[PDB]
Amino acid sequence: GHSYEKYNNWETIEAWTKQVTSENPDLISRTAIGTTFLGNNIYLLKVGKPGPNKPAIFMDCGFHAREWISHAFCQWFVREAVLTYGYESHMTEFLNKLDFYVLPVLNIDGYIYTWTKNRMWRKTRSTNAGTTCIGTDPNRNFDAGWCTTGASTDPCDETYCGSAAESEKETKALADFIRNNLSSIKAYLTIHSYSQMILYPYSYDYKLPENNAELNNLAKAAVKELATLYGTKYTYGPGATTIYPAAGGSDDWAYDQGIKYSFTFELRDKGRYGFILPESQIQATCEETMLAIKYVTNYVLGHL
Ligand SMILES: CC(C)[C@H](NS(=O)(=O)CCc1ccccc1)P(=O)(O)C[C@H](C(=O)O)c1cccc(CN)c1
Ligand SMILES: [Zn+2]
Repeated sequence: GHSYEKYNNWETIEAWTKQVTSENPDLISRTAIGTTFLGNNIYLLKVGKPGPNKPAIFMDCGFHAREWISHAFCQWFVREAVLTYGYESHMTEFLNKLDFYVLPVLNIDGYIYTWTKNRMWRKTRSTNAGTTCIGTDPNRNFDAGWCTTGASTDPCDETYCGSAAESEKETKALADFIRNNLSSIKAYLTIHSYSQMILYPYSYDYKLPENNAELNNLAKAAVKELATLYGTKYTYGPGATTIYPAAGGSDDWAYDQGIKYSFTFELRDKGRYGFILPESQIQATCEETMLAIKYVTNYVLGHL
């Protein structure tokens, strides 16, 4: 049984992806872009008014298994899109002019693991050689200054960068989809928790992005928009200095491919509850995050 105000297990999220597609068959289509190490289907939703060669915004949730408010947000976002499309000017224009690619859970194997054995698991669940330790950090597994800084070469560590860039089937699947659609994808948004930040490149080096000016200004505006609702305070900036260095991230990789609007969101809270954010806070967190996402969508649309 699914709720937008509770955390749902994978079986339920998987059924939800099929359910929401069947109820909105002319607004939403569903695809599997690959399978996890354990063989689960990695689903991607395409949301928008059907039309030839539209630009798109790409958003994923659930890179990291324990960051449950991330998964909850992609679901919240899709419902908001559907509920307001057709009679809210902004969202109606949004889905008229572009598509959203929503990947509700990337790291499905880990998510199941956090529901069944260890709530605090982070990584994938693939096997490693030379050690009994399991898993690779998906946000260390992309071809962006891979394993050069901010990652561990130790497979027992939480930031293990993997056997090689895109060693993980999940990261390969995501990377492969985006490569094929680099033409249409105009923005990349990846949702994490916690610590209340908006990050943009770079994380694999203290080097600043070409349009560092444009991105810093957009993030500043986004966090101001988000705080309007509940006063929630976000910080923002290039990844390496705003949080810490972390090579192999999907946002840096997205930006180096030609996606000049690439952001990582870190949602509530700032550590009081951390990854175990109370379900009573799901709605508030999602509502305010929507304001930032919509602000970014409006901008990308305008400068498209
Ligand atoms: C709480 C939140 C800040 C997460 N950090 S974490 O779970 O403590 C990372 C694991 C860890 C734990 C202890 C010591 C070293 C690493 P995150 O996992 O969502 C941060 C994210 C990452 O580490 O992949 C991150 C950090 C820096 C830059 C970017 C943008 N690519 C993204
Ligand atoms: Zn994370």
